[PDB]
Amino acid sequence: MFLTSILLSSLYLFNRILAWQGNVKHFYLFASNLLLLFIVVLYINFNTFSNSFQFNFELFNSLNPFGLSNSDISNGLLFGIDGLSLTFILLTVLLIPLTLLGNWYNINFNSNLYYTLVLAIGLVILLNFWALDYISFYILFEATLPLLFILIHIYGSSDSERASFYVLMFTLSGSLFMLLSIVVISIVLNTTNFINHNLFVLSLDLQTIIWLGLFIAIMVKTPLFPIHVWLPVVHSESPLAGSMILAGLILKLALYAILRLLLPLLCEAQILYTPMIYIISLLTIILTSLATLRQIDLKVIIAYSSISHMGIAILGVCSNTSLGIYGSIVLGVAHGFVSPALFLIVGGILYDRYHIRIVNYYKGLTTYMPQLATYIIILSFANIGTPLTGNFTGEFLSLQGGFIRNPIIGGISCISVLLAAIYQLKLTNKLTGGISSIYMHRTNDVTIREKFIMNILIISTLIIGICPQIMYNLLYWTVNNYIYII
Amino acid sequence: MLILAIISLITFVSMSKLSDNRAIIRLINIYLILVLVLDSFLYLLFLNNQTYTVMGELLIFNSFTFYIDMLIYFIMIVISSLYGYNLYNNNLYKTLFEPKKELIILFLINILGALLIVHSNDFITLFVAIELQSYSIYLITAIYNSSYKASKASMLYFFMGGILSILIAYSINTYYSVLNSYTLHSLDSLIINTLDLNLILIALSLGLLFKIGIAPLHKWLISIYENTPILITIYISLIPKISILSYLVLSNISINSLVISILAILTLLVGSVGGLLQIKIKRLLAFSGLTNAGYMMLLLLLNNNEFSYLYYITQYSISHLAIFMIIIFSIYYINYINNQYNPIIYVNQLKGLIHDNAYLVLSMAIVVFSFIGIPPLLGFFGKLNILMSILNNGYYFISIVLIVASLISALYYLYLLNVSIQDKNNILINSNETVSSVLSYILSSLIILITFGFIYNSLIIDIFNVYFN
Amino acid sequence: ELKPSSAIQRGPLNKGGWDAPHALHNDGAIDRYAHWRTFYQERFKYTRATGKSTLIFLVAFPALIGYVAYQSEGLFEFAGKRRGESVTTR
Amino acid sequence: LPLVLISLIVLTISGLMIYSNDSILINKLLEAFGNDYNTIITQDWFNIENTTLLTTIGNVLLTNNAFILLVLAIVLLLGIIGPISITMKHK
Amino acid sequence: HFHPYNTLGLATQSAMVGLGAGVVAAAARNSLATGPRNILTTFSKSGGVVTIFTGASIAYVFTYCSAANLRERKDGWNHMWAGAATGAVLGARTKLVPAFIGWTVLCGAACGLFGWTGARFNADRKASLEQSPKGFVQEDAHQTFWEVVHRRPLSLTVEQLGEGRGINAVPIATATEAP
Amino acid sequence: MFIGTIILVLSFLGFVFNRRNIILAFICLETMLLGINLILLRNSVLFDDISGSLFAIVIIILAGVESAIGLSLLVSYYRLRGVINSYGI
Ligand SMILES: CCCCCCCCCCC(CCCCCCCCCC)(CO[C@H]1O[C@@H](CO)[C@H](O[C@@H]2O[C@@H](CO)[C@H](O)[C@@H](O)[C@@H]2O)[C@@H](O)[C@@H]1O)CO[C@H]1O[C@@H](CO)[C@H](O[C@@H]2O[C@@H](CO)[C@H](O)[C@@H](O)[C@@H]2O)[C@@H](O)[C@H]1O
Ligand SMILES: CCCCC/C=C\C/C=C\CCCCCCCC(=O)O[C@H](COC(=O)CCCCCCCCCCCCCCC)COP(=O)([O-])OCC[N+](C)(C)C
Repeated sequence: MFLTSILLSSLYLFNRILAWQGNVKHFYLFASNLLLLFIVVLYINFNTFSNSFQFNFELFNSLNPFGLSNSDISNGLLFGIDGLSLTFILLTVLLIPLTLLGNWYNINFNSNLYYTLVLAIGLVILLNFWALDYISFYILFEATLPLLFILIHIYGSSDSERASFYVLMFTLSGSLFMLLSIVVISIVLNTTNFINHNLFVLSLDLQTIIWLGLFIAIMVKTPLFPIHVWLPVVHSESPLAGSMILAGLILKLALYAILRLLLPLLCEAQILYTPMIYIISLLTIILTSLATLRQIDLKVIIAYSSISHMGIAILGVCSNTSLGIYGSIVLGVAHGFVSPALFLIVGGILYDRYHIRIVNYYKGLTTYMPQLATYIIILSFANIGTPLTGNFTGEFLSLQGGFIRNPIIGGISCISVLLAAIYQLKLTNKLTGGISSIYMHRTNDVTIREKFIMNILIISTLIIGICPQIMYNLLYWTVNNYIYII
Repeated sequence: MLILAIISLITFVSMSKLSDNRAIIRLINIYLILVLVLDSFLYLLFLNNQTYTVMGELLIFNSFTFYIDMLIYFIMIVISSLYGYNLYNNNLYKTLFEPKKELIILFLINILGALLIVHSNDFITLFVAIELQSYSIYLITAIYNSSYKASKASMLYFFMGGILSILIAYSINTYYSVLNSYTLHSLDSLIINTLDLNLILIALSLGLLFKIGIAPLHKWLISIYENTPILITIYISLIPKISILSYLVLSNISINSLVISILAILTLLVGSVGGLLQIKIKRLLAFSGLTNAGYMMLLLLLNNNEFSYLYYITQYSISHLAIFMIIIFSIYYINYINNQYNPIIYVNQLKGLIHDNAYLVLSMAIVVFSFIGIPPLLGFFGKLNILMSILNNGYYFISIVLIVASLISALYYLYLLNVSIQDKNNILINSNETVSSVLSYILSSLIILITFGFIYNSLIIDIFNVYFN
Repeated sequence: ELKPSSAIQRGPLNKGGWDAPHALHNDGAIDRYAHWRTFYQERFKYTRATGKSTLIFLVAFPALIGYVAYQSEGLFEFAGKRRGESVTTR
Repeated sequence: LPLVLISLIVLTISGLMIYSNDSILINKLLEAFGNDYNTIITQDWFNIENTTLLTTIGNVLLTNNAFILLVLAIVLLLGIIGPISITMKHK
Repeated sequence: HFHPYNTLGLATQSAMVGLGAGVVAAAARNSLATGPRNILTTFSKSGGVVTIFTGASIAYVFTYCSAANLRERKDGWNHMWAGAATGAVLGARTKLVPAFIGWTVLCGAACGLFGWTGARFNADRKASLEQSPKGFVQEDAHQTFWEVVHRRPLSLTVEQLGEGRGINAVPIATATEAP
Repeated sequence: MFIGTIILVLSFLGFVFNRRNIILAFICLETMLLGINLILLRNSVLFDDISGSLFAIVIIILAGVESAIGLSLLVSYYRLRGVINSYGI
């Protein structure tokens, strides 16, 4: 009766702010900001001494469909956290007011639609990381895709039709095979669960051919080599919020799903088959970080940059070693900071000022925007993997973990520091230097909100870069929960 | 209590005038509502999959059949709530969508013909009931006589239904020739080993299956669906499909059938690639009928298909019903109206529908995502529970081609949205008259079932467990 | 005699807001260059150069990495070490 | 003609296949023609009244299968309603 | 074990079948058409179908039996090589080389995906959940496919995975013990 | 079973291979039902039962009402047009 009364009051407050105020930009900010105050107090009461799942709730049980349940028979949808599951929630919740802010003075046409869609595809990726069944992980692994389709189609820049079709099609096409491999282990085990499946072994001939259905499902989501067709051409026509929340949140989900789904029940099917993961991760690092060099568009470069770092990260997960797991987690938490800041630089600030994203118009940004050329350089040099930034801690530990498992593939894959410097510094010194361009009237300096976003996304890299241990208190069980070296 | 309605209303419609037809249909609608409300306690008769054979080894009453028997009345209330009720109160909307005098008679004669198949045990009840419902489709099609396409469509449907009726009667006669009995339980699992029955039982299956749109013979049905008026075709696309598919699924005469597996694959191929380059909306919509009626020969190959079937049928019937009612709403906002019987013909015509109203496109978006299996929707678990039975019983290439068919099909489901959320140049600022209240409340309810049926998914599984096992 | 009703009064659609002045002079050559580069795939064809690149980077290079990765699988064990001890396993 | 000359052969031979229960596919066909054997007709004196054929049809349509006659009423009903549903043009 | 195939016998059977399929398809093409046609244009305006039905039917089963004989086993790869030969026949109708290479790769991959699952459009009756031992094991039984246990034997996982990476025949701590 | 199969197959090919009028379709459809009866009634005789004759006396009626319905469908088709075409509907 009490928690019903809270909802009946809050929906009424929402109704009256809809009535008097026109936009709900302010109430969406207020709600998404209170999500921080909630999740940090959840972090305070988090017991770090237990591998255990602390905060558990079932929705949609038989005996109580609309709400919570305490029964001895459970067929609802489980939810909970530990450690691993919690670092990515904390990555999420301090980013969604920044994408909700990110289009503040921008939209001007059906703003109530847009901010509803952005907040909704942020809440769905909160509950992605809360989920505990294979189906409750999966029923929110594609509740994003409708709202992503409509957020790209309406509000996309130009040629947003094709990008919206790609973000439905490729993700769905790789996702149905994940559904196959979930169906097979839900008719063999009769349990969808993230708690018990350490206990259940499978035949190697069974475990072999259900690892395919999940691996070529995460090959699409973190785009590996026969995929990443779609990644740059969903970025290059996205709006501003749906590019930040794509590249900071949707990509790290399959980094989370290769940990949560694959590694602890596919334990014996991987050690036969990690040296296909090393093939695919290396020739995404070698190939996709080499096609960055020849790119006329400016958002497409930061798209392929996201591909190259996510290809470094999944040869730290698939190392079956102890440094690589933590290195890939700190990659996922630091790339999700440094990368949406770059999308604020490319289609955030510069497309708001000049509305065309070809590189060839853009030189001499220093003479009339000095305190943007600083954010060009320190944020680029944060993307390359200069130390003290939190990207290098992740790149270093993941290249080290991938050097344990197979040292020749690690020695070849170490060249990524060079290959990630080449295109990023080539872009940085084209934009930063030269005479201020002919085509370009002088527009405003970078404004107070587009500094307030940036300094948050820069301090949050620098704190991880000075101390990567500020989140070892969470992760030290999940460094061990995934090793099978007997 | 169908025939208590039919015998009464036929005398009632014989004497009423042409103006009274709307209020006659309103009466029959409310009658069917109260037959569903005051008489739906007959679920208690079965409690452990208890089956009754009634009228002397002639009808068969079990709980699968009770659920289909309840489903058909529910969708008939939604269909009859269309002809009863005005869409708008305008000159156009009276001269469009006029119900004929004998239409309400032929609906309930068709429901008698459709119910006496799902409840059927004997072959002679099968044959008399496929004949009763085939006549009713011959005459529901042709009742709009002053239409060129509708008369050509009824005459085509006549001869094709006639060939498949004689093929069924030949199979029934042939099974009688090899075994004295007519009932299907004279099989009782010892015949089929020691007896070559595969050819008879497939020809009995294929006789009904080709009446529905099994894909070597899919070309005639698409033509009939595109040629009838847009309100005959929601009924004559729903009813014969679900009636005979729950027949063929209740009585599993073709297990491991290679002919059925080929034609299942061929259906999933040619439906999903036939709907790709098509500009007419009832076409696109009828091939969406074809692929989804080809997730059906699959379950027909199975044994023990009564969770997957029933869940997917009520999924499909709600989704079907809702998207036809969406384009029946969409005809007010379009700029061009041809062809009085069939007012919207092209999917190019419903452009810019979001700038006219946004919530009809919100409705259209949830139904078109429910067709393509999007996971928080009710249409997802239908494909999920087909796949928990296809893979359960060894059909692995069937599963891969099922997936590829779903992906190729989503490409022409999403064309409806690609058209409907675009800039139009001529937005509506004020409509003077508003759409009928109950006829939009029905679509709102059919949405909220689709978007919130995963709430009650778990209750349904427990209920199911009690009442079919 | 079939016309949408007289009770509509439908008007024009604006997107609303402020006409921002042109901060960029678009260059027709650069615009058609970029429109040619982004939609490059609609006009791509197979030639000898295209086939040579596709033979190397799709077939030969994954096969070379496959040979190196599946042969040199559990060879090296550089954890401690000494002098004269085995550096490999096989 | 070259489709008819295939379909004659195939449809006739296949329509003579299913009267047999072997599993050879040549002994199935050759049981359709291999029947030149004369059935022997005995006299049994068990029947006392001339229940001919039409009496037994009237006993089975009316007791054992009364529902088929009673659904049949609805079919003939429909055969009366249908031509008046179409060919009238009321008012 | 296995039995080698008569390549010539299976090929000439399939040649007769492809002949019959070409004849019935040309008979279908005559009648399902328009314009002036007679008895002789069965093979004049035939569209070249009898060459399709003949050449595919020879090449698939000849390459299939030859590949199954020189590999001396039966798996899904033989369907891959045979579907590559079928794509070579179907690719030669369009007289272009990159088309042809694409037909050979993609039809061969589709036929290999068909062959790997079981080379059946229907199911296998046995060896699937409804007709196969499933669930846990009851005692120290050999864990078959479809079954789960709680702890596999180490001597089995060392035979399957190897003796390299991290996996060893003795766990690492009791291998380093004080006596 | 010869006379029934022959009426069925030849009536079927007389249905399939016409292009000249509409009534040959109707009468070939009617002789197919005759051909089914000719097989059913002899299986009634040779097995010594009425139940094939039960299905016979039912399918007589269904062939009747079939003709009544379908010729009203044709008069629907003819009212709106002028003359039923040679090639078909
Ligand atoms: C997610 C995308 C990945 C796509 C994977 C699809 C392909 C999966 C195929 C693998 C699989 C289905 C399992 C599927 C289950 C999950 C499917 C998941 C999604 C399905 C989409 C089909 O296995 C087929 O494999 C083919 C080639 O490999 C063979 O080809 C053919 O070969 C020739 C005749 O043999 C033909 O003459 C030739 O014409 C064909 O060429 C077939 O024989 C074979 O049946 C394996 O099933 C079978 O496995 C075997 C053990 O091997 C099991 O028996 C075991 O015997 C002892 C041995 O220890 C032990 O007692 C025990 O262990 C177990 O009792 C069986 O119980 C059975 O179950
Ligand atoms: C007061 C009325 C006002 C006027 C309303 C008029 C018509 C309302 C008609 C339908 C409303 C929905 C009722 C659904 C009943 C399902 C029974 C059942 O799950 O069936 C199960 C088995 O199903 C199956 O195999 C699978 C079916 C899967 C259904 C898939 C869609 C379901 C998701 C939404 C449906 C539930 C929404 C609930 C909304 C509150 C058998 O159990 P049963 O036969 O004993 O249940 C009927 C008992 N009864 C008659 C007293 C109610």
